[PDB]
Parts: sequence; structure tokens; C-alpha cells
Amino acid sequence: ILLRPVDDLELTVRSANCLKAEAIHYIGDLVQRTEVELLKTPNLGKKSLTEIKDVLASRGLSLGMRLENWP
Amino acid sequence: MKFILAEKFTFDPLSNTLIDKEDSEEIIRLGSNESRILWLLAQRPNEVISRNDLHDFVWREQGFEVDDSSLTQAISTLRKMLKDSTKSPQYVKTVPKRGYQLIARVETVE
Amino acid sequence: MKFILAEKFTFDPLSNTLIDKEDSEEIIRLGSNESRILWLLAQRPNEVISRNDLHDFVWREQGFEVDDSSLTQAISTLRKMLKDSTKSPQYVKTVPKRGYQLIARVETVE
Repeated sequence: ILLRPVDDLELTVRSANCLKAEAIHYIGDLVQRTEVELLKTPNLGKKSLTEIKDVLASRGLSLGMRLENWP
Repeated sequence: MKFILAEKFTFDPLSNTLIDKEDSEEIIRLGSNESRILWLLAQRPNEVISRNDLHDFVWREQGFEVDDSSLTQAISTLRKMLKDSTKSPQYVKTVPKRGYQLIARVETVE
Repeated sequence: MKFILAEKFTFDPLSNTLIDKEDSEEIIRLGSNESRILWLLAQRPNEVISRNDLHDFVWREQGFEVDDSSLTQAISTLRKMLKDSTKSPQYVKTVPKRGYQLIARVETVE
């Protein structure tokens, strides 16, 4: 799952633009950045963070987890 | 350097203020995005500039990416606050498939 | 290193004192944070400064650890002490998502 475009996430265009601001290209990139790091962003506010974390929990992989030897 | 538009308005790129000579008492307040768009228009006197190029010069230096409806809304607010004509080519107009145009004259104060 | 701001104020960061040309006898006391804020605005006269840059330069020098909104409170106190209208800024401007601006005239005597 960690190898799919952030496009395949069904998020509001505001969130997609904000994620392109930090050059997040694929998923998994989004998960190795915590909530406080993400929120310090132009236009990536509260409701967008709740939406992104709820969609992440639908994926089941909330923000924060670490893995090995990526990539 | 300060610019004068159509011998009527004056504007500076560095402090983002507008002054109408007809009503010199009332200072006109503009947003940063529309002000930078108009300054970029003034840098190229009365020649067409692409929507794509002006958009990417205005907002990628800002560090963040937005959709193209933001450009249209910014131009709408620019035309509204300047009291420019709704669709007649008086100060600023839109040329389809090619970009955006300005009609007001450029007078560099200094 | 003492500054003149907008041909009206004399600013001393080494003594954190503010003096008016209208009120030369009256010297107003500004806190450390506000003094450092205005000092960086003067060190970069009219180029846009960033909120991270201000929080860093002010509180990374003393090792203080404060939240981001403390910068907003410091700027609010500076605005109330400068008698600068937030609706129509003359000294300090808020450039959204970019930081702040010192639009007043800044001169360096020595």
C-alpha cells in the first residue's frame, strides 16, 4: 500500500495542493511526518489534517510509523 | 520604484498601496496576490503574458501551489477594486487562449 | 546603532528605548522581544521577513523555547505601542503566510 500515488487517496484538492507544497510524491512519504510537522504548513490547517488522518485511518496507517531500508 | 497607471492611479510594488488622484484622501488597500500580479503586468508594458507563466511566477516563488481558479478570482478582485470596466478593455482585460492584458499606461515615478 | 523610523521615531535597541520626535522627553519602554523584532525589521528595511526567521533570531539567541503564537502576541504589543492601526498599517505590515514587513522609512545614523 505504501507504494501508491497520493492521488489514489481521495482527498480534497486543498490537501493535495498542500502536499505538493512539501513535494510529497507517494504515500508512505506522508506517514513518516508527524502531525506537528505537517501542520506547520501554509494552508494545511485543522480540518484538512482531520480529513487526511481519517482517510489514513481508513487505510489504517495513521501518521508516524517507521519502517526499514526505504527504499 | 513607484508606478502610475493610466495617469490616474499610483502603486508601488514594495509596499502594496494604491492611490487614486481623483480621491487622494482614500488609500486603496490591495491583497498581496493581486498586487504582485499587477506589478508583473506592469513589468511587461501592454504585451500578452501567459496565464501559466504569470501564475507560476506569482505563486511558486510564494513556495506553495494552488489551482488555476485562484488566478481568475485574483483578477476578478483586481478589476473590482480598481473599478475597471466589467468587460470593456479600459485598464485590464483577458485575452482567451493567450493570457492577460493591461491597457493602463506605465509611468515610473523613480 | 540607533535608527530613525518613518521620520518620526528614534529606536535604540542597545537600550530598548523608543523616542518620538513629537515627544522627545517621552521615552517608551519596549520589551526584549519587541525590540528584537523591530531590530530585525530595521536590519532588513522593506524586504519581507519570515515568521520562522523572526522566532528563530529572537528566541534561538537566548535559548528560549516558546510557541509560534508568541510572535503574534509580540507583534500585537509592538503595534499597540507604535500606535499603528492594524486595519491601515503604516509601520508594520502582515504579509500572510510570508511573515511581516517594515514599510516605514528606516535610516542608519552611525
